[PDB]
Amino acid sequence: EIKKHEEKWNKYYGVNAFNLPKELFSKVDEKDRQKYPYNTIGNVFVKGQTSATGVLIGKNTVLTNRHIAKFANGDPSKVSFRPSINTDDNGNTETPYGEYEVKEILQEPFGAGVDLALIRLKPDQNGVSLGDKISPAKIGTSNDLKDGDKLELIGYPFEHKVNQMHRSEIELTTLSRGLRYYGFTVPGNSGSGIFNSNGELVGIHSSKVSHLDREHQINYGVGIGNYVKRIINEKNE
Repeated sequence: EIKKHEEKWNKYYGVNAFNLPKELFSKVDEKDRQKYPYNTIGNVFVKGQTSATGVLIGKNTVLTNRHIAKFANGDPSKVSFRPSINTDDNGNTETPYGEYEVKEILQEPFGAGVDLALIRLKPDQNGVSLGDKISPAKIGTSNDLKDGDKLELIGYPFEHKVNQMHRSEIELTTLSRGLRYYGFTVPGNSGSGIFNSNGELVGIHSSKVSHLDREHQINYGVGIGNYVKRIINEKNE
């Protein structure tokens, strides 16, 4: 089953990412970016440090990874959130909702071993919160997910294309030890929203981790389980 896993992993990584089939990995087009849930997805930008993903989950609250937030060193001035940013192939960058400053970083409110962080945004210069312009993501649960389930991962695969929202179909596997799945991702996908067919946020992509043996790997995310949901409800704003 290492050979089974190698074959399956190799469907996403055995070819160059531009040659992946569109059902596994595709750019979100302009029309789709304006619709839910794509419009909840933004670029978490720590200038000079990292460029990754976050999900708008509250009126002023973005959910991302702890490992992304940590690049800011507890300094909100170092982090911006660029919802639905798009840089085209010819260098034109659009930020239809503007760029949002960060008022507070909650680096590890779920625990240091849970790779999630909350970024609290300032309103815009007119006092408009991002969540007034965009309905935050509907928060679901990971409790009903099962091995083999198909989900959509949405985020900013920086290392593939800069500031271009993409969707990746993921396939859950071996959930006994967290949210694990096959799918194409790059480091910039850290913080990508994982959505079910009903558009509910059920997880956040984190990173790749060892799988089956020490020489193989799989994608890992943080599911919106009972604990994560409790903290979100406590801290969201």
